[PDB]
Amino acid sequence: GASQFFKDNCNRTTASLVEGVELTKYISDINNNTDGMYVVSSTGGVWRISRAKDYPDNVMTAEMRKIAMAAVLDGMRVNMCASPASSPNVIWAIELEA
Amino acid sequence: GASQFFKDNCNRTTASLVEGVELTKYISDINNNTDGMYVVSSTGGVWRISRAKDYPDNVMTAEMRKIAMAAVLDGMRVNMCASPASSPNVIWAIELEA
Amino acid sequence: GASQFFKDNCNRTTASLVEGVELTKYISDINNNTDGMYVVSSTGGVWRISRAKDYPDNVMTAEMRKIAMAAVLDGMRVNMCASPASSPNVIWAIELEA
Amino acid sequence: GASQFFKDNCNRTTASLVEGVELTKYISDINNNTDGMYVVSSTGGVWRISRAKDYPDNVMTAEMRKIAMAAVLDGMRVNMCASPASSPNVIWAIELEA
Amino acid sequence: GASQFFKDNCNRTTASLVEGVELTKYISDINNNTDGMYVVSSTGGVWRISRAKDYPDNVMTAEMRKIAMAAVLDGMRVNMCASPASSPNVIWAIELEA
Repeated sequence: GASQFFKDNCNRTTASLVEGVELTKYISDINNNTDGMYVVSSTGGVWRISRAKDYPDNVMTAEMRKIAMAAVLDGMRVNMCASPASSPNVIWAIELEA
Repeated sequence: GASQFFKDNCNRTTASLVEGVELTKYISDINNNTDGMYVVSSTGGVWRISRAKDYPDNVMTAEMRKIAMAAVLDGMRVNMCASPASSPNVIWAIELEA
Repeated sequence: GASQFFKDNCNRTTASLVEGVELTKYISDINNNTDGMYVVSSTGGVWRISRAKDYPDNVMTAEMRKIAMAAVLDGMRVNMCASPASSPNVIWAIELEA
Repeated sequence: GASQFFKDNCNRTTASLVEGVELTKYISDINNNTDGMYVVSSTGGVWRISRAKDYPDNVMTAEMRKIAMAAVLDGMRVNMCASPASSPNVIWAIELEA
Repeated sequence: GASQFFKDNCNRTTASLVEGVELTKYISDINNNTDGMYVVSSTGGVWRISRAKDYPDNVMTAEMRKIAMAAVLDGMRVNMCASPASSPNVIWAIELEA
């Protein structure tokens, strides 16, 4: 389950906590309309991973992609802090769990 | 099978979807006529991976190479959205499947 | 157990030595108040990973993250040199143990 | 076996094709006279991996290193297209085979 | 053992050849007095990994880190060519063995 730290951090924002997601697809797309990085869960939930050109968010977003692709490759769960009502929702924080 | 999101995204473009591809070779080549990154499937299909110098497609294209390489290393399938306008066809989107 | 080398170095600073930590969560966050990379241990300690934009510490901090994330993926223990001056405590050196 | 694509591409050059090579050493060296990345095979052949500062061969040469290390780490074979104009011969293209 | 090539490149003794090393600790440290990347062997030896800001040695020193990291994670042996001019000795070349 999300650490208490990760829960509390997400609770102080308007984004929503999503716990124990199994991500099963990892997507890179450069098509004009859908240019971005996305993940899909075992039940078809789709999320876009945040991106940032500059330091220091270019580091946190690169680490978001690493977390996302390790979850897909290794079958580990993630907890997410992201939009609740859209599709795709965007990820603003992500927790990889062992 | 490709996620619904990935198929919808490819359907908005001039490219074609290829599903459940087993990639068995990953190539890097700096020869004058043959400069690029490529993948080869179990069936003999050949695709060129897109590249991009600048933000933000420098991000997506780096992840396309990670996805390609992981598919070869781990034996995971990929779904591609690939343009027939060149030869090898150029990957415009790729989905790694757990 | 921490190397003597690693202990002695941390003893040159105001930080404390934390040994044999099992990290089980790896977090990337870009929300405004909690922008950063973090780890959580099996007993619920939380640390922030240092960051740096420029050479040479851009290298050292990129490896701290690699270390932290391999620890979470693979269950290896880490030793930390972590300052207790802030919450969460900031990692200033880390040692991955095979 | 090398893909027909990889083989045709190498045949367009003055370089030589070397197929099914087992790499057993991956070397980084910054000594004055041998400054470079090299690989050694099971039969004692040695090759120097290409490098490039500028886009887009900075991408291709990075992926060549990733391929050579993965080969060493995971015992996968490679096919190389290597120029005998210097010694160690230089890798102008490399194909990782699953 | 070390490849003949790696041996011959270290030789001349201005530097020290260390063969068959098992690395069991990998260290990142940003404290100013001891800022660097280091490794610790099973016998308790400690080395500093070289660093470099500019091309092309920024590539080799990045690969030295990867090799050091892989040795610790995976238990692979390395051979080193290190300078006895300082303590810890500085790795000027490293060979990862399959």
